[PDB]
Amino acid sequence: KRLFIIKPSGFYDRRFLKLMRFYILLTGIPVAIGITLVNVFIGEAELADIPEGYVPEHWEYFKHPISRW
Amino acid sequence: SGYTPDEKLRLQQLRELRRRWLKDQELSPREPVLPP
Ligand SMILES: CCCCCCCCCCCCCCCCCC(=O)OC[C@H](COP(=O)([O-])OCC(O)COP(=O)([O-])OC[C@@H](COC(=O)CCCCCCCCCCCCCCCCC)OC(=O)CCCCCCCCCCCCCCCCC)OC(=O)CCCCCCCCCCCCCCCCC
Repeated sequence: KRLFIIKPSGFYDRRFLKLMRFYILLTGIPVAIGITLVNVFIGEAELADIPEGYVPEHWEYFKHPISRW
Repeated sequence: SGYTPDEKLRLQQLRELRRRWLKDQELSPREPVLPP
């Protein structure tokens, strides 16, 4: 026969975990999608020689677009 | 040898109370009233 199981309250831990997951995901799903879209459509730069008489900007010495920005 | 009158009487009273408590720990046919 079904008896009652005396446990401490699980409402508050569960609510905390849902809130933490919610906020972390709220801002971290857009970042994951943005990094994917950048990596797929923009991509990294390719190594090239410095053309004659040309002087690159300081950010043009890095290959990843996010690091460059 | 054995219990004293007060010992036996108190064990009987505590026994009745404990059995009522254990009986009332049972769930009714609807207890887990889950919300939608
Ligand atoms: C969580 C809730 C609770 C809380 C928990 C706590 C959470 C705390 C979190 C706190 C916040 C943390 C924030 C940190 C952010 C850090 C971001 C970062 O550093 O990015 C790094 C990095 C960024 O890349 P990059 O260096 O900028 O790019 C370099 C290249 O240019 C790029 O190369 P590419 O452009 O050529 O590649 C293409 C592109 C895209 O690639 C593709 O599209 C294609 C991929 C290949 C697919 C091929 C098959 C698919 C198609 C086949 C079927 C269709 C075709 C066939 C159909 C017809 C069939 C007939 O690649 C990607 O975009 C990869 C995805 C990147 C996602 C990054 C996400 C970071 C999120 C940051 C915030 C964190 C939020 C957490 C929650 C987020 C939600 C999860 O991303 C990764 O590291 C991804 C890791 C991949 C790992 C591969 C697997 C390796 C496993 C080996 C080890 C394990 C072995 C076993 C271990 C032992 C076991 C026993």
